[PDB]
Amino acid sequence: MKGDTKVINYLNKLLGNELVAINQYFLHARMFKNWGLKRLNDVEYHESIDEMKHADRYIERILFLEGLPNLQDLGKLNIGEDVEEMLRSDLALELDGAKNLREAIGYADSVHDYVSRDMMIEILRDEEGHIDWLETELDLIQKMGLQNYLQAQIREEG
Amino acid sequence: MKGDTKVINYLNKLLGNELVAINQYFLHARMFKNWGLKRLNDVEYHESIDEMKHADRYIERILFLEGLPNLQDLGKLNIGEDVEEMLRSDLALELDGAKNLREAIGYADSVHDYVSRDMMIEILRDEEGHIDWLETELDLIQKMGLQNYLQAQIREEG
Amino acid sequence: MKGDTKVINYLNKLLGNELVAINQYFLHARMFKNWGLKRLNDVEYHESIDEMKHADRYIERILFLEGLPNLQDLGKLNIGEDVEEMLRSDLALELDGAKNLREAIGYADSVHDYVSRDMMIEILRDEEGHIDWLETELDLIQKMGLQNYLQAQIREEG
Amino acid sequence: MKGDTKVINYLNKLLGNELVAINQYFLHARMFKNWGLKRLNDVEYHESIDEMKHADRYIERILFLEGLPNLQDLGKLNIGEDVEEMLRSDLALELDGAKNLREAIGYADSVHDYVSRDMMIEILRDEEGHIDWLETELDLIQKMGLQNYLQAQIREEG
Amino acid sequence: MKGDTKVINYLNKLLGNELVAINQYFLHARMFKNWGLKRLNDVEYHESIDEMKHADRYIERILFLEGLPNLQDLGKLNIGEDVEEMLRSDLALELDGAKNLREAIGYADSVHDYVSRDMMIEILRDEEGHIDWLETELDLIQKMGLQNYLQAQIREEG
Amino acid sequence: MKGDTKVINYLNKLLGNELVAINQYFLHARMFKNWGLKRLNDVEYHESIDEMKHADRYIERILFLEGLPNLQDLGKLNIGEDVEEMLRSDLALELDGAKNLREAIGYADSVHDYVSRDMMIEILRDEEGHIDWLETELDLIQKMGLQNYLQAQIREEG
Amino acid sequence: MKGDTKVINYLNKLLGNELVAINQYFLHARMFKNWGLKRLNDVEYHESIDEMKHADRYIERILFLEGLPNLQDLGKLNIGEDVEEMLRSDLALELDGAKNLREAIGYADSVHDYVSRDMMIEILRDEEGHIDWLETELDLIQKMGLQNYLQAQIREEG
Ligand code: HEM
Ligand code: HEM
Ligand code: HEM
Ligand code: HEM
Ligand SMILES: [Fe+3]
Ligand SMILES: [Fe+3]
Ligand SMILES: [Fe+3]
Ligand SMILES: [Fe+3]
Ligand SMILES: [Fe+3]
Ligand SMILES: [Fe+3]
Ligand SMILES: [Fe+3]
Ligand SMILES: [Fe+3]
Ligand SMILES: [Fe+3]
Ligand SMILES: [Fe+3]
Ligand SMILES: [Fe+3]
Ligand SMILES: [Fe+3]
Ligand SMILES: [Fe+3]
Ligand SMILES: [Fe+3]
Repeated sequence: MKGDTKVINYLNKLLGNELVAINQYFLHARMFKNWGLKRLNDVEYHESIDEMKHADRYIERILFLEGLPNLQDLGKLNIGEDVEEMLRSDLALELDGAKNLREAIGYADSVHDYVSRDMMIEILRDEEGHIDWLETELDLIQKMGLQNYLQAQIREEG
Repeated sequence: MKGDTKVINYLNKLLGNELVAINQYFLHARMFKNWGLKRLNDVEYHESIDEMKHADRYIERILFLEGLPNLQDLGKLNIGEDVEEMLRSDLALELDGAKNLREAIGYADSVHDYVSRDMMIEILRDEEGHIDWLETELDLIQKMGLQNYLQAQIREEG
Repeated sequence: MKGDTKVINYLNKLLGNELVAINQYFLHARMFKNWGLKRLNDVEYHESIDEMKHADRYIERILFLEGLPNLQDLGKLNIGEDVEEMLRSDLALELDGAKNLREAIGYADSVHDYVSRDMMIEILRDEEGHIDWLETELDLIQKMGLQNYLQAQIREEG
Repeated sequence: MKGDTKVINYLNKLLGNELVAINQYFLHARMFKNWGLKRLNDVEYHESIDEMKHADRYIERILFLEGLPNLQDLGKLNIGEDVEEMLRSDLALELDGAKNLREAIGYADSVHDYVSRDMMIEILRDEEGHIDWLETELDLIQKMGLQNYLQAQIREEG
Repeated sequence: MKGDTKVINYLNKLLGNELVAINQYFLHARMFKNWGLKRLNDVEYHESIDEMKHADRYIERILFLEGLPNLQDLGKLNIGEDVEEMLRSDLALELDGAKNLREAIGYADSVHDYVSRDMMIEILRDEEGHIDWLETELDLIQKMGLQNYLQAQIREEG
Repeated sequence: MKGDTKVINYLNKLLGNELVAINQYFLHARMFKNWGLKRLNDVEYHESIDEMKHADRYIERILFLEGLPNLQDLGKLNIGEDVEEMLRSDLALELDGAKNLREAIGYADSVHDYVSRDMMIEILRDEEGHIDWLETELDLIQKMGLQNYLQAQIREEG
Repeated sequence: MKGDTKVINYLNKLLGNELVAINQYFLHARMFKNWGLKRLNDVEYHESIDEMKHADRYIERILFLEGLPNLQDLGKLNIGEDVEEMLRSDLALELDGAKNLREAIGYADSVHDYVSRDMMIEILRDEEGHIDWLETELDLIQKMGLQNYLQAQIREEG
């Protein structure tokens, strides 16, 4: 079904966001794993998979809309060589993505692409979940100090 | 069954106590949850529910006694913006409630409202449980430091 | 995540609505129970619990949004000393709440707080359920007369 | 298999009858449901589905007979704004349908379309079931009064 | 609960759309079945049932909104005497329905009938599913030719 | 129980029809099987068995009616050396049988042998099933071509 | 454990190969899915996941070797707007990857990085599997024609 060009563009933009998150989240995860921070690996890993699913949703939607998914262009990744830096990177990435989503959502509404709008709101709902988690962890680092915090990541959370 | 006016008054007073505890305990719980202190959330939550049950007991008793439950008037809540402050608030709230209970109990005895008396003693038994827990937790914060204590609240206690 | 001030205000307003419903619905329930109207007790009770859940959703959202939940200020409760009066009170309360919701929803949309918007729409969906139920019951009182209607409430609906 | 034109015509006529019943029965059902008359909703609903099945039988038979099912032309629906009026409408609708069936059956016999005849007799058997139920219900309203009758429709019949 | 007149009108319009789809989808299904195209029968049948459910949702909503469902007026059906023609008819019907939905949705938003809006978006979500399916099938007819395509419909898809 | 002579005669005539169908259907089946057309073998086989059952019904009825079943006289079989020819043979055979049935049925009615009549109508119901299937298959051969059609007969239809 | 720089470089190169395959394979998959070619979707999807796993193996190895995984730089993707073109693209991609692997393997051997060598040989073993499948499929398109081939991709292979 032919979709709005501007909409399809937003979709690809959003898809681009996910593609970046996938890679960042995944690398961070294995870095945590490499460092022996199992708890953190599990989390990041999971979040990474969620972005993979969000991306799949985007790709399928664009395709349905008879558009062309853009997986070629990859945005800048901001790794970080320490736990807090990494969490702060993700956070920043998430905040930006949310920013784009809200813009895209408002647009879909005006062009009456309600099915795309709803999809994005669902994804936004998820993103805000990643946001909360990341902020809460960052706050804990500060509250209990890094050494205790890291001690808390060595074992998998049952 | 027509009950003693003075008794029904004590009941409503006690009910008022519970109504305040419900809200305080519940807010504190979600605040802990928001902060990532699962263990603390679970506890506060549970205690909050206990208050809700106590209140139900009160409401039903007053109604049986052909009185009028008072849910309109809500006492002052003392939140607190930090773990210890919050626990200290609850503690203070609990101590006061107990104080009222003892007064109410002694009164019910004199007016021969033994069934109300026994109910209140049961509830008192519970409250003192809340008291012990609270004191114990406050003592622990002091004993191991806040950073270790907080670190201990992150995971739910299986 | 820092949220829109105006939004957080609406949230607390809505939370205030629920807090009132919780108390009204709960008292009415036990009043019905006291009167031997099991069917009615079960219903009101259930509805009361739903408002408790709606309130929890509000509290957590405000907290996430780095705002301050308001459980201190309690609106006016309108009890009623008879079945129909009570149902009419609830109805009125529900209608007002819905009115506020629609206002809040429209606002969240404009400020692009889509996740809050969606939450509220879900809650609205529920509220309208309470509305339908209450109207339908009120219509039946009139249609079969009070004596038959009350006869219909003595036993729990399987 | 090429069928008798006149027969196929009767079939479509009968199909038309069913199409009307489907809509009437279904609307009445939801109206009852809307009014809180569960027992009545269940019944009407069920009857509505039966009509849908009858229609399917008709459609398939006409098609087999290499004819053209007529779903375009919809007869007059007679709703009714009250329980008895609605039941009386259905009754009237059913009586007419039966009238047509008998005519169609007698005709199929003469043209030797025995397989169509038998099908219709089966359907007739069903319709007369709808008839009995309807009459019985109308008689009951009269016998116990509308208020008692309505009171009896609130709960689903286990 | 009294609803917006204009909204109720859109609802009935949408209901009218479904009523047409029900009949078209159902007839096409049995036509496919008559032709020995099981796979196609199953699909159309299923889709037909979905429109029946969508219609039920509409009817109940209008009723709740204290409006009058319109099942009397039936739109034009466009059958088609061949597989592709039939699929193209459905497609066209679906596209139009979606067109109406988007209009209705945008309107409900402005009048603040958020619960109706959300319902419609859900239904729209479904409709677009029918759309995708129908386009994909039409594309396959062209890609593998009719004779192979029909060969592919004789057996039920497990 | 002594039955009408003329009726018993029709019965034997009908029995004769079945005896021919049994042999034709069975031979065709194994021919299909021999050719590797499993799907077709299964079908023909099944149909062949149905004829066998029909015959049993006839034999038992005639015997009950104190008549003499005629299994000695076997009508002309029309095999055919190709799929379509075979299906066309069966079709012709079925059409004739139906023709006889209708005649027999009408007769049983006049002589008041209602139990025989009903039996025959049941059997007729079955035969028309064989008819539909046969026509449908012949239509498909034409529609998709013989090569695609044959390709579709190789595997058993699960 | 500090690893050979040149080795780590090969690893990242190989990782880069996988990153490209992930995206290409995944997009192709959903494109097939969008087109209704389930069988093809399942395959591509699976292959896409394999690439994801291979990449994970690479990332973890580089990290262990105290190197820096490179997920930022994404090679050129060659989509293709038709089934054969897509399969040919993948094939080409796979052939190149294998080419790099063999080079990397031979190198690891000389530098005595046997554990990396073995890992790569395992991955190579997998890739050659992807290769065979691809060639086989391309050969089949040619052998049976595209129309028959496509017809064979519609249903998932149980
Ligand atoms: C601060 C406002 C309140 C909040 C946020 C709240 C919240 C809750 C929640 C979330 C539940 C669990 C619901 C479920 O999962 O099914 C619950 C249960 C309950 N609440 Fe409340 N509540 C509040 C006030 C009250 C009041 C005033 C009463 C009246 C005494 C009350 C009585 C109850 C009862 C009887 C239960 C059921 C516990 C059980 O299952 O045994 N609540 N509440
Ligand atoms: C007034 C319009 C109609 C409405 C509102 C309606 C509604 C429904 C609903 C809600 C169901 C149950 C679906 C489920 O839960 O899976 C159903 C089933 C069904 N309907 Fe309809 N329908 C309508 C018209 C028709 C027509 C015209 C036909 C064609 C004869 C038809 C044929 C069927 C059939 C065959 C079933 C399946 C029953 C079974 O499971 O055996 N309906 N309908
Ligand atoms: C042309 C000669 C016939 C052949 C080659 C034939 C073949 C068969 C075969 C292979 C079976 C399945 C046996 C099994 O696997 O259990 C069967 C079943 C049967 N046959 Fe025949 N048959 C013939 C004639 C007849 C006749 C003349 C009758 C009498 C009416 C008859 C009545 C039956 C019955 C009642 C069954 C059991 C059906 C069931 O499974 O419920 N057959 N036949
Ligand atoms: C083109 C971008 C990508 C897409 C669209 C994508 C998509 C997916 C999807 C949909 C799943 C299944 C999720 C589930 O159902 O739970 C998955 C699994 C997975 N992905 Fe990705 N992915 C992409 C890139 C990557 C990358 C770069 C990596 C890093 C090497 C990766 C690693 C994984 C892993 C390890 C799994 C789990 C497989 C298992 O369960 O064993 N993915 N992917
Ligand atoms: Fe995401
Ligand atoms: Fe995210
Ligand atoms: Fe208490
Ligand atoms: Fe307490
Ligand atoms: Fe609520
Ligand atoms: Fe409510
Ligand atoms: Fe009927
Ligand atoms: Fe009927
Ligand atoms: Fe629909
Ligand atoms: Fe549709
Ligand atoms: Fe037979
Ligand atoms: Fe036969
Ligand atoms: Fe690989
Ligand atoms: Fe590969």
